[PDB]
Amino acid sequence: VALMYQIVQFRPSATHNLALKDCFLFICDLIRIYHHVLKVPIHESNMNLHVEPQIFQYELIDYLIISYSFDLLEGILRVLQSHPKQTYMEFFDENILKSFEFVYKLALTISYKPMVNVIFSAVEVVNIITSIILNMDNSSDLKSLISGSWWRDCITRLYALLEKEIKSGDVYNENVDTTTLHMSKYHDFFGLIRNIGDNELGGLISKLIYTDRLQSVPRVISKEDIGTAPIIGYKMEKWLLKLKDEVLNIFENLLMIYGDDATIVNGEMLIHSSKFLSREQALMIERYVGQDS
Amino acid sequence: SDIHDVEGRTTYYEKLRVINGISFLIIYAPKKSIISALAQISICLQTGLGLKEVRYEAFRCWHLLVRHLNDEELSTVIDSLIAFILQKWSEFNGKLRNIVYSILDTLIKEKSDLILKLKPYTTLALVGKPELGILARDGQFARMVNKIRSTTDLIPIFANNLKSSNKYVINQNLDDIEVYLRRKQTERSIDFDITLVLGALLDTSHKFRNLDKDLCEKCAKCISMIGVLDVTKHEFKRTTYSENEVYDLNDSVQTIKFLIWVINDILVPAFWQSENPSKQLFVALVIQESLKYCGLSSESWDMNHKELYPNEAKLWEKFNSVSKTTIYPLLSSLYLAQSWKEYVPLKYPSNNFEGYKIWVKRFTLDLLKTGTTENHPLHVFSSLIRGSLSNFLLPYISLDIIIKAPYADILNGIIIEFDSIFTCNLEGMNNLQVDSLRMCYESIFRVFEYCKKWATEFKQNYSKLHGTFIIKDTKTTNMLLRIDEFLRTTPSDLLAQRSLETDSFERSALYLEQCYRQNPHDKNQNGQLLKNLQITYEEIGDIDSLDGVLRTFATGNLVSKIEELQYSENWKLAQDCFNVLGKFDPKTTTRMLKSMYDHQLYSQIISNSSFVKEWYSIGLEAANLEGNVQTLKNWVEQIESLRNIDDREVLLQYNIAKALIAISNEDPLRTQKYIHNSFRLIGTNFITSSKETTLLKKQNLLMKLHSLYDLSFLSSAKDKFEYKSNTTILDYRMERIGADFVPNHYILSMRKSFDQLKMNEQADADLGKTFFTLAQLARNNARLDIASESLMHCLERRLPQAELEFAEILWKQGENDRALKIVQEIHEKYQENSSVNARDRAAVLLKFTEWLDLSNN
Repeated sequence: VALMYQIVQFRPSATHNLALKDCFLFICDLIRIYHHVLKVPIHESNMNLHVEPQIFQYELIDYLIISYSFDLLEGILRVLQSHPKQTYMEFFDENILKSFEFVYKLALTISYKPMVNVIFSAVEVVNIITSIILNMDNSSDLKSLISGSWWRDCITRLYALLEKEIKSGDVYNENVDTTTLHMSKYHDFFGLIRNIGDNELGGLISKLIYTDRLQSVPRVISKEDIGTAPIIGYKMEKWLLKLKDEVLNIFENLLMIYGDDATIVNGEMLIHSSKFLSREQALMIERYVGQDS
Repeated sequence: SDIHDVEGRTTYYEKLRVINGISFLIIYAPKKSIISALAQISICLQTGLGLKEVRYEAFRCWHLLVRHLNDEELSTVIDSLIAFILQKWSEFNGKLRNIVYSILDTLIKEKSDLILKLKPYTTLALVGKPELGILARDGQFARMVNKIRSTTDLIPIFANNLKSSNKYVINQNLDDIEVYLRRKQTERSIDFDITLVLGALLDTSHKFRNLDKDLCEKCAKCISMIGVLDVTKHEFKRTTYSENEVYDLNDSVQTIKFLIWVINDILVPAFWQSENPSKQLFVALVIQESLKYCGLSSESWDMNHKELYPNEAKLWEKFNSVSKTTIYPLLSSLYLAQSWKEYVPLKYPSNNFEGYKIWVKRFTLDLLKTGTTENHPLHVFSSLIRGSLSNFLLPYISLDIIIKAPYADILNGIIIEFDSIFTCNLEGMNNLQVDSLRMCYESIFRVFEYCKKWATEFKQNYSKLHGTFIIKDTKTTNMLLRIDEFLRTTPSDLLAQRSLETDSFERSALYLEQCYRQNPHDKNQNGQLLKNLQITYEEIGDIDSLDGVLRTFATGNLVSKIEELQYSENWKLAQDCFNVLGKFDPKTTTRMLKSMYDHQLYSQIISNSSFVKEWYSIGLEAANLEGNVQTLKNWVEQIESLRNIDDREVLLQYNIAKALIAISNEDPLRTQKYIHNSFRLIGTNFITSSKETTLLKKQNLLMKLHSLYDLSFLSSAKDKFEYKSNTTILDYRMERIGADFVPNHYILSMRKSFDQLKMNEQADADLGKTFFTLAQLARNNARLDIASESLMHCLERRLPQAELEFAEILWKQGENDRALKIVQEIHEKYQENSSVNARDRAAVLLKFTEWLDLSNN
């Protein structure tokens, strides 16, 4: 999958035409064969004790394929966005977009454990299309496939996002969700497009490959030894905070396009905007200013 | 109800209001009404005391009662008061802490007796905690602490606390007993009745088996402080359940002792502890209806002998004097007799639903032929509350019907019984069938078990009236008594229990033998039955009957005759035989490894056939115990990636191995994580249920559970003069295991496996001691093959005795002279050295010359 990414982007030009499409439906399907990574339950059974081999290398292959997929998604669109004026209308069809909902709608959960590596790339799609929609005219062929039920759903699931306050020092710790976006230590690695977190395990991915025997099965890393300064707290914090400087720029697009007729703006984001607006104005002033961060 | 309300209206503010009232009520009230519902307040208050911010005024309410309630009371309550405040201590901040000191200083001065006498366990724990300063601050009375400590013996108390279910006090007691035993082995005071606690500990772990893993661990750690206990001396435990055949019918005098035996036993301890608020209304009535014989107060309150009966246990006296005047009828019921369901009817829903229900709905039998005058007829009001307690009264009622020897009531029983006996079995749904049917059986047999106990005394009673055997009515009873065994239909009930094979094995054996023994005798009857006994006697765990039985009938193929040879002290020939079939077959390779390991050949199965998940538990076990660090990593590296395990057994064996390695890396922190991690498993999935009769059946469990603590305790040594001083404790400790071999071998070998891996100079000088200790076992344990290797392997240290010790082991071997020449040479070797002990100069020459005669003239 990684090696396929290096293929997709090389010198995009007009080279890729539909080759993106057939690539997309595949990967958008492949991500569907893998559920049990992203659908894990939030709470662990008291009567589930932890005594087992505690092997990390069958997780690490579960995560890589999830993550690397969600970049290749973004890798596609960013490439498609490099193609001429009206060439865009070729690609999009009810086939491609319906398939996508079950990806995005799978990523952000609210019933299940979050995963912070996809959330970025899960959004950037929702961004990039709404950035391209305005550009080239005749909106998604007059929004041939965009359903108010579909669309508004994709937005009503962001309102849950904005409301998580990302306290800079609780990042890496474990706790309940909807508190904050934690980004646990077990999966942090650079992905592809952007280097998201300090990837303490960035160097383990070469420790599972043996390097002599030519083997199919991994070399058995151990969960005990994976992962003294706080400062890497700030970075992952800051680099996380941009995400909320993104979901904003989702909105301005959303206001430009639809001209308020549909039920999207009638949902009164001023309810959720202001409720966010007022908050920071409370916390920034009280508990932060002066602490040199 | 309020505090426990479903919170449709919520509003905990009422809970604050409630404590006000029952703070007020005690302020002004009559002493009996001060007692009254005291069982309820303590519950209803401590369920308040456990909730978040309401905890404050809770303690406020308590300092009230402590001041004036009763001096003779403040037993049944202070318990849940002390255990709580010791566990939550971290949560009490500034203020709540203060009020506690206001209670204790009163408890000091207000009661100078209770804690010192009526509840002696209280004072030790709170003093035991150094952080509260009750020993440090406050009174000088610690001289009373020192006085009371040595006097009282704590062992019986721990058996008493652990029986209750309150998740704090049960967590407390385990914390003390731990800190208790650790102090003992340092001063090694008592060698021991320490068995009672070991009986109780193993009960809790089986109760919490599903719930609260992290406590259920700590319950396992503590019995590892014990370590095997040497079955040979005190088997302890007990026989079986409680039936108490008191012959309730007539004999007014004998009826009574039953009645009081019920109230202070299955009634008060049922009503006192359990929380079922509305049920508590019904319990008193039958207590009243029981006390209805003693009911009139002045009869019980004035005349000397008009009562004269104890009538209560010391604890049971609490609810005794409260309700003597009460008599709450509460008998209103709508169409109980017209609701009668008969003839296997409910049995449909039983198998449909059940364990509880089939017996619960069997209250239809209760309310039918019961609840008329007599004595126990009031008990209809008990099951009216409806329930595992019904099971207790189940036989007693089930007796009454066919005791009468009007008619149709009796035959209506068997209709469900045969429906219970023959369910057609093969039940597609296991979850219900596995669960209820066992209880049904266990309830079914309970009557049969009772009748035998019953009819035995029933005639033995009138055996004091003699007349040989002469009775008119007991006939129809006896005719009906064995007729209750006609529903057994011989083999039907035999196979009822044979197709069930409930965890009660000896009963599973009896009938299984019974049918096989007399009636059929037919060829195929001996075909299937015999094969069952082997499985049966296997599980009882005494290999004798297993041998003798498998010898006689036997037959089948001559391969079996070759298998049996193990037990006969011939196995060295039989074990040589299986290695053949192994090198050549799914269950073959298992039988090989099982035998070899069973006779304690460890050095074999590591190196033999194991270079299929049934073998790993055996394989990974040996290599763990052998202890080469290099061969061991290979296992773990093979175990770790299966992408699953889901075996209870290897997970225990792995987690020990993944510890030992961490010793070789000098990581005492890490090796704690795994050794503890072993306990949660050993004390959850592998703990048996309670009794299970014989203690020797356990040795395989405890022996694995004793060595652990050593491996944790040695690896907790700091350096040098702690280490060397440490092993002496572990040395002495080994004495309590007895002289038996396989319990000892597995333990002492696991010390070798450790004592190599460390590889520091101090580890060495002990490693030469361990072997030579293992030599002295194998020799007088009647195995010279284990000995020579070991003794051979310590010859690198070339100890002065290592030579002679060989000359020992050979002189048991048939070849006399080749031995004798050694001490012939050694004795003259030390001559003119003019050194060493001159006491050691004796030791050789003793063994020398006594050879020189019996050997040759």
